[PDB]
Amino acid sequence: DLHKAMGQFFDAKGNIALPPQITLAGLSELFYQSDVDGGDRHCMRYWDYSTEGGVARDYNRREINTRIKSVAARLQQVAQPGDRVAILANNSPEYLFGFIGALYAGLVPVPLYDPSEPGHADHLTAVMADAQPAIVLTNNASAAAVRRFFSALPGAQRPRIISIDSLPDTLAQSYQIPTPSMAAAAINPVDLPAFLQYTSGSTRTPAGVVLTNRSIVTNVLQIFAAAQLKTPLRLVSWLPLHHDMGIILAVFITLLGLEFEMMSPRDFIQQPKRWIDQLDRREGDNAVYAVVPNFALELAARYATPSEGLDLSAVEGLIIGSEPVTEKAVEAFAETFGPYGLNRQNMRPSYGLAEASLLVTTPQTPQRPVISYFDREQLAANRAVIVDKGDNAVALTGVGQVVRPQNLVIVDPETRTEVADGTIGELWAHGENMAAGYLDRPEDTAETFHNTLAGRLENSRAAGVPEESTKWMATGDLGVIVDGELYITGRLKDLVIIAGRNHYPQDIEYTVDHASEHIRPAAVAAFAIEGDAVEQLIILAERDLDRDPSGDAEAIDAIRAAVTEAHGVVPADIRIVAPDEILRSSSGKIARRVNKKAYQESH
Ligand SMILES: Nc1ncnc2c1ncn2[C@@H]1O[C@H](COP(=O)(O)OP(=O)(O)NP(=O)(O)O)[C@@H](O)[C@H]1O
Ligand SMILES: CCCCCCCCCCCCCC(=O)O
Ligand SMILES: [Mg+2]
Repeated sequence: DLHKAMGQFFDAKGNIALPPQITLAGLSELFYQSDVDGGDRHCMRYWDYSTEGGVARDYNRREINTRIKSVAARLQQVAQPGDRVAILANNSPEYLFGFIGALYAGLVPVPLYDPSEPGHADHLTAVMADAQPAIVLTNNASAAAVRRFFSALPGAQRPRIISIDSLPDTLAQSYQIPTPSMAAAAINPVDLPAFLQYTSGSTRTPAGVVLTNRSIVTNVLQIFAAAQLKTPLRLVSWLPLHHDMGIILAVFITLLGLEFEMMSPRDFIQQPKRWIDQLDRREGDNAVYAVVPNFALELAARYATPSEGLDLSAVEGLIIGSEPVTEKAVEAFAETFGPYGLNRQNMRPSYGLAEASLLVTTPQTPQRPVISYFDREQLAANRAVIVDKGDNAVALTGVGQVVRPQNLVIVDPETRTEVADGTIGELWAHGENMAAGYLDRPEDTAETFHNTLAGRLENSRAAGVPEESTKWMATGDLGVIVDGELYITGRLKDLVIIAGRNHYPQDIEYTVDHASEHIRPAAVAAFAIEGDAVEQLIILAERDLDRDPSGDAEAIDAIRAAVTEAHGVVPADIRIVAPDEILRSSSGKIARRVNKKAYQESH
């Protein structure tokens, strides 16, 4: 019984109490051992699309557990609890067996990517120099790429490379449960590092978010209690496992023994119908869940055209997040798939970040998905005033409520004081899901994780937190709470501020998209760069798939006029490029800061 199992850690007041000895792996094994009679239950289906039709690999409860313990036992022949180990593989069952197997051995995994995928050499080099793992877990498909990545080092300095699907299951029988130290010094197991999450999309040197057993276990409990899950369920995901959103979701589902169906982002992008087909109702189905970034809604709405017989009525939650969720994308999806059983009320925009482990807010009322319209001028002055659709209005999507126990406060970053609901500020979070810091980065850790709330409102969203706490996490994200609902406006650092007015890229990007059918839907990056004595607005946009460069001139003129009229700024530059030329993350989403850097290095 899952719901009781997860409730054992809550108290009457809704507070979480974790025993000092609990770890992520200990929780996983506790649930597995309680799942008497569950060993033969189907738990994971992996789609290999080396061929176009694809071949499924299936694993039941027992097989997953055995693979995990085989990995752990092998690690215990060559390493100690606390050692770091990089995971360098494509999305695959081995990726998960390696990550969780490291946890079982008390090692600290570092989820990374297949190094043969382009665009990671600098990143991987920096991560390896930062975390310095002596061991790499990989699979047979990726092992050559891994061996080559390290071929410029002295052989004696290369990490040991372990290919998980070369390990026999006879290893599992020698796995040993790590025992806690008795010392004096001793950090409790629950407070030890669980894994290191290096995020992507930034041009700066990678920083390792240190997630502890406490961090993750707390967020797993917060997620479970807030998501109002219908069990049993299956979760469909193609998210990259080296992304915060991908790996925690897969681990959440695996630790609870629920059903998980996985492919790689490239499989979705090349044939989005594969994803819609996976959400289609199957005979055994009870509840189906999915988690995607915003752009995927537009891609599927256009390119996963539905057939007679498609039945999406089993989809109980379509979580959308990791980037601004747009009205345009939500409605295109709802309109395309609503006639085939997709309940619009089950679209659930949500917000989080690695520094909070995974999830900060998600809809916890029936009022979702929320779309609200705000006066653009007031918004540019940090005030949210609800207006009627389509009269100088900015459409923003509600991402729900904080997942307790946890506080979410809107804070003036200049004065570090709470602001009233309806006032735009920086989101600050407080709770035991927060990460411990950035690995070996004391000042960056202090800036992001060790903030003090200098002042609060009479009715404070910080209620329950000691007034002197120095543990507020400043997200770097701007937003506002209106009528109890959180809205994300943009990243603080990437605000477009021109002549004393704040402009939000997502707002500008809608104007650009809407300004001409020459532009590929949702394929716009708007950002500011420093000019002579002011900030310049730069706009990059791909022309749609069927369009010729001869239409660029017209689209540019139309984009310029539309943006000037709606926002009162004449773009300094409007560049139109070919489809897929705008740089994107491994998940497929536009990587704005990476594009901005590339533009500056071309001037
Ligand atoms: N629903 C959302 N709406 C708008 N933005 C979101 C949403 N969900 C996540 N984000 C943004 O994604 C961020 C969290 O992404 P994360 O996976 O932690 O790495 P990252 O911030 O993109 N890269 P880095 O600069 O290295 O930290 C938040 O801080 C938001 O900026
Ligand atoms: C069974 C599925 C329910 C799980 C819902 C929690 C997932 C929410 C994802 C939030 C994404 C933002 C994280 C990020 O961008 O780093
Ligand atoms: Mg960040």
